[PDB]
Amino acid sequence: YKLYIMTFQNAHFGSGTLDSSKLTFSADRIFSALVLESLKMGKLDAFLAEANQDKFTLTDAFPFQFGPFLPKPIGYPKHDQIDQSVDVKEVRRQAKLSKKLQFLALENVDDYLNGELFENEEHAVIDTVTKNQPHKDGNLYQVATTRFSNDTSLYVIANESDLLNELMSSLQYSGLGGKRSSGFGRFELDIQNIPLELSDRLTKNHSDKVMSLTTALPVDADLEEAMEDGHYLLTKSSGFAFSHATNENYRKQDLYKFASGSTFSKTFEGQIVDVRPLDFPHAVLNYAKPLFFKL
RNA sequence: ACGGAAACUUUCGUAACUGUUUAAUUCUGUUCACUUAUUC
Repeated sequence: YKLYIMTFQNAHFGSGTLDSSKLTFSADRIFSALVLESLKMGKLDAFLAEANQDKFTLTDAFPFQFGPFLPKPIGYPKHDQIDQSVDVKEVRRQAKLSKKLQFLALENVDDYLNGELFENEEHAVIDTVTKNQPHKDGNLYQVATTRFSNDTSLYVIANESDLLNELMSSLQYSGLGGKRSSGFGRFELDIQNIPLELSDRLTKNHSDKVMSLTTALPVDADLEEAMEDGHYLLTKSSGFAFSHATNENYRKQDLYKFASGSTFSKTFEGQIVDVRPLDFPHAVLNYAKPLFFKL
């Protein structure tokens, strides 16, 4: 509906452990950031009645290098396309190149299903930095960073309103993920109006071989009915909570969701799960609002 | 209500000791203040 192009430079997005880092990040990082900063501004109760309005949703961090990128379809293609049958060694060595691929181009969303295999474009390299502490037994730690290159940018698709544009205006000067108390999260928001005439297949009604993204999460009333005959991949996303009145900061429960680009068969619903381990004066919200692409 | 929050590759240390641009070498070899001339 409306994409928000933003580029990163020397950022950090861990996945499992603080020392490790990935080029992208899950969709729950953006939703858990605007709600945390809404209380500091003075409108936490205003955004609570907006996220639960069905039409309001968010997208994952997709690369943008002279064109929007989309994840590869999980399980596609099937066992029918061999792509130039020459030898069993040449066909087997090129099948892994598509497995290590991260995102596909906007113009290759239709040619990949017909029979085409190629190596993903080199977006950025994983670089790490070292730190220590002199007045504490000389201890040290290692953390990784993400330095984009070759004009590597990202974009998130949301809904146009007169309240969301002001909440994200301060996020570019406040950090986003990783070591926020250093400067690993500052970016620049490039606002736009017209997205693209091809990337308008986002629907949530009919079910014609759709594809769920942004880590799907089925509802209790529709789990196995949409899980049978599908392609998915279980991941992992958790960590310690961040509150201001606990004196302990309890651990959030595990929420093994899916991956960006899973192909099911029917249309889900999307709910908001509440993470309450012991007791908290507030409520740890979560995204869990997957979209669908016509493919 | 962000696998996050708290954190100096920091504290220490002359690129240093030693060693003549030195030894050898005449600004000298040839050269009339000269030629003509009554203090008558």
